[PDB]
Amino acid sequence: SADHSQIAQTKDTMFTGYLDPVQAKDYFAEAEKTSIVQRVAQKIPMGATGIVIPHWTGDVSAQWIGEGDMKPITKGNMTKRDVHPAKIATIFVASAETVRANPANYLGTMRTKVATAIAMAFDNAALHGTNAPSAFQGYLDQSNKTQSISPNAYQGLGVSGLTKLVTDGKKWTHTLLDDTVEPVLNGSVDANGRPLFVESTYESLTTPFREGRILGRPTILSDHVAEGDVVGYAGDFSQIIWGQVGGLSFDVTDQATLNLGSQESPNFVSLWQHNLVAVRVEAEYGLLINDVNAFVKLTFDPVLTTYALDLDGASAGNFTLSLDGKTSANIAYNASTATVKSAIVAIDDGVSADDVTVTGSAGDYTITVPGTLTADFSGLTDGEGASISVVSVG
Amino acid sequence: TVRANPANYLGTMRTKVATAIAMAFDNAALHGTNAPSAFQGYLDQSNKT
Amino acid sequence: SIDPEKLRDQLLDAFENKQNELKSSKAYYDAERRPDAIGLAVPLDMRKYLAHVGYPRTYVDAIAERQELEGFRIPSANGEEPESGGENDPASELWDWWQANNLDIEATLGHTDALIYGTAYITISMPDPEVDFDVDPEVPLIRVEPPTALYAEVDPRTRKVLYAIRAIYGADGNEIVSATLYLPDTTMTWLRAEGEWEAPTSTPHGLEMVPVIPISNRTRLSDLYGTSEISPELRSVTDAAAQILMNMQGTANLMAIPQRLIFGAKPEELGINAETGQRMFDAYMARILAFEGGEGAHAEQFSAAELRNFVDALDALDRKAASYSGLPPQYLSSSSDNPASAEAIKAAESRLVKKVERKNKIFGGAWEQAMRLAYKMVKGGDIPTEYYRMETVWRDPSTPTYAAKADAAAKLFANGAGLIPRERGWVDMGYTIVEREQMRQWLEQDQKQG
Amino acid sequence: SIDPEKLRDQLLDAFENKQNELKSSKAYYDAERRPDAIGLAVPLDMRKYLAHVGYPRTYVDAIAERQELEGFRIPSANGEEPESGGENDPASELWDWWQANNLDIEATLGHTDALIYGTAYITISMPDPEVDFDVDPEVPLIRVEPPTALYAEVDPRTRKVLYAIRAIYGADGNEIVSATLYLPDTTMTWLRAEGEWEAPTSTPHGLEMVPVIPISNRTRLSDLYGTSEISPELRSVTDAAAQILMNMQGTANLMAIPQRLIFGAKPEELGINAETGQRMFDAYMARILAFEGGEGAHAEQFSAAELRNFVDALDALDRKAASYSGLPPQYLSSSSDNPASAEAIKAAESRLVKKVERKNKIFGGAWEQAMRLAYKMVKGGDIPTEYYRMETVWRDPSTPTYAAKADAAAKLFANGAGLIPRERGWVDMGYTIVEREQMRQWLEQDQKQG
Repeated sequence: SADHSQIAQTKDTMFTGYLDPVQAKDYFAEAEKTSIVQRVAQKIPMGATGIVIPHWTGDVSAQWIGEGDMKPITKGNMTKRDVHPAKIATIFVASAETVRANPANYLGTMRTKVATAIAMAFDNAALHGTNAPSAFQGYLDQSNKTQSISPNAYQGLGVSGLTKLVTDGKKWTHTLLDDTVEPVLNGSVDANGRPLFVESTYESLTTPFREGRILGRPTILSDHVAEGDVVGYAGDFSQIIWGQVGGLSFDVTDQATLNLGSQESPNFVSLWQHNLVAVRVEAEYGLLINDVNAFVKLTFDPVLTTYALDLDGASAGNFTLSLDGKTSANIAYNASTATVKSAIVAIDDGVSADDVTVTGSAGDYTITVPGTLTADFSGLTDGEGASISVVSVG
Repeated sequence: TVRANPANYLGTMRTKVATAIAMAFDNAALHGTNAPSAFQGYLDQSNKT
Repeated sequence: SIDPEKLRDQLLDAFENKQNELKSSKAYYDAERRPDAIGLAVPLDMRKYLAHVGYPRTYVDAIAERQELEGFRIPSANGEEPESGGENDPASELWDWWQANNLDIEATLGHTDALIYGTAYITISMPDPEVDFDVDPEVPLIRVEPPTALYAEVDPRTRKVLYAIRAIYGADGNEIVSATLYLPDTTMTWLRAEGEWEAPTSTPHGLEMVPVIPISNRTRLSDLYGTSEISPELRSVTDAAAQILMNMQGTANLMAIPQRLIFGAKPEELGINAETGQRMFDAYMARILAFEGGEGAHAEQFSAAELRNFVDALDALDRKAASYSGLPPQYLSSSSDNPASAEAIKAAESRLVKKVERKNKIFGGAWEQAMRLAYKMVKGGDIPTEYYRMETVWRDPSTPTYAAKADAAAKLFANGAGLIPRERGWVDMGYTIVEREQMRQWLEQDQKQG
Repeated sequence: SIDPEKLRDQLLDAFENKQNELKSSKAYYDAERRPDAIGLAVPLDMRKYLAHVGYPRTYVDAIAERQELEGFRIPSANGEEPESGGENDPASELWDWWQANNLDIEATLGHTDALIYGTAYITISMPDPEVDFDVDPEVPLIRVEPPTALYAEVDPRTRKVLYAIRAIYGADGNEIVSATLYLPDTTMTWLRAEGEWEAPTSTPHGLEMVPVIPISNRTRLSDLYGTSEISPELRSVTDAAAQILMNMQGTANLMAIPQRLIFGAKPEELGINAETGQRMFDAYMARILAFEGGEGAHAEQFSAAELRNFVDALDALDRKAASYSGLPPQYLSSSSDNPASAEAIKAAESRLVKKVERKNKIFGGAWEQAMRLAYKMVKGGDIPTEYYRMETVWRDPSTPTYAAKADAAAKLFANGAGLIPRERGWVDMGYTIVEREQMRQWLEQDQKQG
């Protein structure tokens, strides 16, 4: 085909030095970023057809009685959900002479780089939710809970943050932190200016950066957990499960045909005609978070949270909001944006009319507030999917 | 579908195709219905009934 | 621990990846069409006339046919049986299994595939009378399998196999019909892979080892996985010779004869038919053509090409193929200096003979371990420590020269008054371990008669 | 399970399909016309004068007529026992069945079909006196068939035969007169006339096994069926030599003679009769032609083709064929070779002698198995476990240099005082297992004389 091709490896510009006796190691190379979610979530056995997970739900009951009171009747109930694996894939291409030469072990390097790139893509799909295929049931950034660490990490994690977990019965079982959080642990000090998480003449790492326990919970550290203002997670890591069908494949060909363009705009190259060799790499994964609310997102500063409230095209009735457990007036479905802002600032405390923000339209309210917002659509006669979610800034 | 081979579809498809190929050869030889130009005559072409 | 259904899929992928390499070295021994073999001077139609060159075929045959195993030595705990008693000893015990499995047939082929592709495998099993037949039920069933049907991954640190997969195709169907996965704890097989993929038949085994061992053509410790004997060095001369041979074969059609020309009169004056551009020159041998020959006419010819220009280049490349391979100079037909002396044969054979003795050692190291595994599997207990000191015995690869050895051996033994014991006389005369232990019986018959 | 009518029709399909493969190799051994053999310098009306080349027939024959079976070495149980014979002996039973079937003839034919086509098939049955066989009805009827008349389906899983079809044509008629299907536990035969298959006759058998065994020319373990010995290298040099013979034989009919020309004589100066285009010369030796032309007139000639310029290419192709095939130089390259000593013969012969020694192992593995089926059929019981250990024993394929064998063996024996007991003196002299039983008698007869 050509020199310099942006899709395929000829003996291109970038290889030029790598035949001289003057070569060396890359003395500054990074170690590969393996997945963090695969290290903390329990791994489940999964087939290509996906799995069904049952759950009990019926409130089976009994009553106190007197002699000869005719004994009451009760009945159980149970439900299930199913999880289907998605697939992730890529292809890369080089000239047959490039494959015979293997300059600077490029083929070997590429095999490791795609293997790592797939692992980071699975974290980013599970945590931030960057590109998650429709079959992944939820992603960790969707939690309606946040906490600030910066001024004192112990008060942040173990008191303020933990309060908004246990209020909903969600057990705190692990915490996962970004490697960039280290300064606000070293800066966690008492009123005398001594550290909390390290002792004596300060020789060692702080105990969380030895992957030690905090308040009995393990600490997990990694260098790519931060996703913006969010720099870690704490919660019930039993609620997240994942599976891999088979393993990381590597088919190889010199004789198939590749579309370098798009399905709508072909640009076919025969691998045989240009004497090219190509590799096809694929893996299949499934994921489920049983309750997204069971995790608190950890942040430096006292930031607000932003949400979408959707009435699902409802035509009549009323709905209700709640904010850190305080509760709204009863609100008509087709409220104005000013009526919805009024409905929030009417709540008992802290709801200042300069901080509280509403920006949507009737039946589709984008909302921003300092706290955990939640809703109940009891008294709405319509829109059976009427619902609340956090949403990304951009 | 190749990995899962439901109802042995990739196996059953072979024998149904082989059947269709045999049937086409009868129809081409008896009645000429779609015969290639290389076939020299078919039985329905007779002059006597 | 590891998912076996996953590991089967993963190893079929690893196995198919190896075939992409092997298809390139197969093509030199089978002499398929190769891109580099086409003679560039030959026109685009005549490039159908390929010119396959047999150096790789010759060089691998001339090794693999010299090799032959003839027994096992197991140095005993010292006593009345230093090597053997003649029955019920370790040497007989292994040679029984070697005979019963016909490994004299199979392993002769196994060395061929090991030299071509660079490695081949020995797989050791108990026979199952519900599945396999025409084998002695009490002996271990030993098979040798080529890398076109089996793949094994090695722990690079311990240099031992981690797991391996035998993959059988449905012949012309170009699809896997069955696959078998060998683990350290068990074998396991999915008896059908066409139509529906059937459930696994497991079979546990007592070993710590996985029950497969590679033969490898490993020429050098840095070759951590085996390498083809058809070296890049010999491939280049095989392809270079094909180009010269094909350029000659084109030249022998177009150019071996002069092309005759006339520059005088116009075609119509030469009596040429103007529509066809031809006339029938009625050329019986003695006849003289006459021409009016206007404007100072003349006739002339382009030369024939001298085909011996290519013959000089084929002779040069034959001298190279002899030098690289180390075959005797006669096996390439490269020179006519036929070695008509008893000692001159030892000289002409010397490098091929010595190369074969190194392949015997390197494959003998694997055939030891296959018998260590077979004994450990059959007898169940950990092996007697003398099996770690076992040695394979191989037939001398030199051409017999029987009469030269015969006079020498009789001169040394001197009717028993001589330099060496009778038994060493038999060893130097080159009789096998089986012939030695048979021939003892006839000596007792002769001495018993007197 | 499945019906035999489906199996017949579906196997006569696979069998008739296979013939389109085999014909490609038949064309080389039998030296038929081949498209790629035609010499392209030869003009279109002379291309009927084909030239065939004998390398394929020579190389197949030169293997085949070197090998013959001499017996089967079943070892004695509970200690080895040579000289055991008659009703006592498991070896001479098999030799009686070999001899009674004339397998000394039918094997040496069946081997060359296996070298030509890559395979041939052994078949075993009890005879039936309702057919007028003229065979001992106590002996197993053992036969060999070419792959032009028997086809067998094989498990790639385990390398055992599944089922097989024999087909008999009306010989020149080329339409099937009878066919036989071998199932695992019965044999069935149909016959036909008017195209009606008559109802199948049949004969059950007690085996687990189909009563058919493949002789297979395995080159590698990676061969399932085995392949023609007429390698693609030897085919390529066969056709290259055929083209050069045609271009030679063509050139020798047109250009071996110079072509003579006259220019500048008008045809009326020469008296060339215009109706016929040539006046008769006399040419009776010493005559000087005077006949005239203008000042520009002169005589010219085109040279002969130098036929040597093709012959030195044919010499190069013989030196290719003599290397790509195993053959001694003087079979093909009939040029200056000097094999004039008993040691020199062993040198020049070596690569062919060693190829035949490998083929003997490969075919021995099939014959061994066929005799196990014969015993398992005739004697009916499970095979005595000794018969798994046996080998076929084969004739030494080298030239019998008897004077050099005798002087050497006499020095080893030294009139009984020597290194060798009398029996290995026979085996080194190469007397056959069948014959050395007579030397038992004649030696015993001489001991009474002194």
